[PDB]
Amino acid sequence: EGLNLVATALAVGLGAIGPGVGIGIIVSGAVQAIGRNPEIENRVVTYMFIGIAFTEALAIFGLVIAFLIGF
Amino acid sequence: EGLNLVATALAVGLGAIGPGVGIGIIVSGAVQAIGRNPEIENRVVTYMFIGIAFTEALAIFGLVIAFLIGF
Amino acid sequence: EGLNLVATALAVGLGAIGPGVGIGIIVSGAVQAIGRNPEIENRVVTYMFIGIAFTEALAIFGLVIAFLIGF
Amino acid sequence: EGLNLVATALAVGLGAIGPGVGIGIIVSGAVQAIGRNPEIENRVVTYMFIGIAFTEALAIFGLVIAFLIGF
Amino acid sequence: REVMANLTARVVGAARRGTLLEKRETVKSVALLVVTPDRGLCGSLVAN
Amino acid sequence: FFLYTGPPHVEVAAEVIFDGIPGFPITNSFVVAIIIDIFVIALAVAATRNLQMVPRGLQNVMEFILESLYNLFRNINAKYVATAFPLVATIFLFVLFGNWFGLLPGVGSIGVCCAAQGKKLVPLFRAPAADLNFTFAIAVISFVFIEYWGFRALGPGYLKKFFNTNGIMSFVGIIEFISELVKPFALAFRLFGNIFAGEVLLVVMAFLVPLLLPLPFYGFEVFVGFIQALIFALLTYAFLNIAVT
Amino acid sequence: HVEVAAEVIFDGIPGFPITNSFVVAIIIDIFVIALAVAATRNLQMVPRGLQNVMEFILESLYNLFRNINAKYVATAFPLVATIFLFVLFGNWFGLLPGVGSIGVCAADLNFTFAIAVISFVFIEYWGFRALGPGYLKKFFNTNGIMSFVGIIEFISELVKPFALAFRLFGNIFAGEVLLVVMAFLVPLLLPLPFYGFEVFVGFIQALIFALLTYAFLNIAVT
Repeated sequence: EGLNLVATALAVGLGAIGPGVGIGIIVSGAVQAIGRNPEIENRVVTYMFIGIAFTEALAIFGLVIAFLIGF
Repeated sequence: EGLNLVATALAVGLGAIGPGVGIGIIVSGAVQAIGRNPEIENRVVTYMFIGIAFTEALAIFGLVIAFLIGF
Repeated sequence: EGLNLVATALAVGLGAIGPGVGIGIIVSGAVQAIGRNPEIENRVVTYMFIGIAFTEALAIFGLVIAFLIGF
Repeated sequence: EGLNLVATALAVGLGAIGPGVGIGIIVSGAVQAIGRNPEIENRVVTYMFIGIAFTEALAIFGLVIAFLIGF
Repeated sequence: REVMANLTARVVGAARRGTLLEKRETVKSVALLVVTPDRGLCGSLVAN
Repeated sequence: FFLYTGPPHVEVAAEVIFDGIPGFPITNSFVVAIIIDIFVIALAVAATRNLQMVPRGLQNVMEFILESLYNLFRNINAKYVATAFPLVATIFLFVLFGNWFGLLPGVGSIGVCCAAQGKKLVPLFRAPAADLNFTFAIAVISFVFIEYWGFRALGPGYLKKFFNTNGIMSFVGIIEFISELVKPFALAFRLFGNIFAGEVLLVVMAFLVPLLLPLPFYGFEVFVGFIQALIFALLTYAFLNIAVT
Repeated sequence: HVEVAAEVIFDGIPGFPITNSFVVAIIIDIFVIALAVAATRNLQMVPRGLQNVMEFILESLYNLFRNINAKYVATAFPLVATIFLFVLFGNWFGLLPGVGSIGVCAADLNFTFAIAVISFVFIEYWGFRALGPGYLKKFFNTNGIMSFVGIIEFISELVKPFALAFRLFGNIFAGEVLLVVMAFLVPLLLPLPFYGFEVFVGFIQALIFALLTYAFLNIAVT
């Protein structure tokens, strides 16, 4: 029946809110960090994308698994 | 039947929910602190690596649980 | 109909959710403190590691209970 | 059927989440107070210890009832 | 002056007592401020 | 290390009954409560001793504990620091005694007749903290004492704290009175859940691998019991002060 | 008794004989034209009310857009002005203005989709016109390792106008449903100023749509 669709719904829904707000926390932290001191902006640039990449690596685990459920 | 499919979906989603906000706070604190002052960049980077390792540990635990339930 | 599958999935996910959100705030606070002053150094490292091990214990419970159902 | 197993999974996971997140804020406040007025090191040690002791008091309540469902 | 009194009372941690609050050990170099009249005829003040 | 054997089984219950019911209905909790009271009386008698200002001698420990409790109560408030001090000291070292004796050898197996039959082998320990009746009685007594103290200090204040808190429009009363009423039941349930949970843990967790699993569990349980006794003792004074305030 | 219904229609297909959305749009246009006629012919050097609407709406919006994006607010002034003086007026006409979908023998999905299509055409025309290849910038370029989601960002921008249309249709339709529910049970709005809350929500939604259009234009600028 539609339990596979329930599985896709859970996969896309759960595991997305976590990284979804984690990204926001990352960028907000970087933003006030550079606002207080813009001379460290290069290091902030290096740290931002790697943190975003890791949280998005969790999100893509959430997404590609749902695609596997879809087959 | 379909119970395993939704089980895998729940496992991946609820294993991704935590580490997401985890790494988010990790990077926000790290970028804020390194924005406070340089010369501790190596130490904050080491603590950053410890944090990402500890979060991705639980991430891969959930991922491999879902992977094993896949078979 | 495969209730043990969803049971194991739920156990793993809802056991692994906690430590990420914990460790995030945990090391964020310590790294902000050390950025303020590097004197505490190892003293704060020691304060941090045991606190993280405390949530690692709950992660162990989450994994082990699922393992019992899994075998 | 495995509905009791699902009950054990729900109990252990949803009782691990609370203490798991809580102790993070506990020791984060502790290390923050270390970074600001570490004169209270003894006091913060005692107070964080009792606070966690409450947290895994809740956790062990969850774990023991989860075992009872499994019993 | 009482602002300094209160601030010194609050700040007790040696690590956080940086800047002009570091009672550094193993004294090596010391600076001194001497203030003198611009012109003479001041009496014995400059001699003192 | 290995725990090859010893994991016979696990069994728990809400409470345990005792003998002596013919002359007067006695439960195992009453036996435990009597033992705790006797131990407290013996400690007080030994603590009193010659009482000629003798330093140390194991009486200075009790004196220091009482002084610390008095200092805590004084810091909490001073209107009834003297009169109510014995009331709080009654809970102090009595709830502590109830928390103690749970880690005694065979605390959960004391008075069992015997796994062969178990016909009438009711465990006659039934830790006084691990009994709903004792906690309910203690909480009712504390609530009655707080209400009486509030009525005596400010009889109009106790009523005006709710009825006349805000006469116009809504008022803090009713909700405040309901919260205070739940506070006695909450305190009773707190003691009911505590100690009982520790015993359930010491049974179930130690039932599997009873080697260094029950050790940290019992340490945490003892710390939790002491914390709960102190919390109840301080909360009685806090409720009394809130009523006075 | 609840009797609410969906007024979904096809803009591409010919107008229906009833044409509730078209009728509401015509009424709103007639009211706006009446106000413009009243403020234009009877216009003085320092008019009160007639010129007050202009000064406090058109000039205020122009100043806000210039503050947000100067020298681009001028270029897309017509788009933001068209977003303004409309939608909000249609909702005010549709806020139970003596009819309330009763006595019949923005909420339209097609209209919202067409408005978002106009917004996206504004993007494709003006945004990145100063660059030409701006739409390709930070999207699978040599630095695509850090800009892999850049094309995903463009898709979100493509989905941003669709969400704007959804927000135009949504809330506006909600207000209608809430008014219908209040009529079915607890009429005359509600204990709270339901009608006033709905009117304020519609005005805020129109202002937010205009600001979202201006912000999307600015984002396309850089």
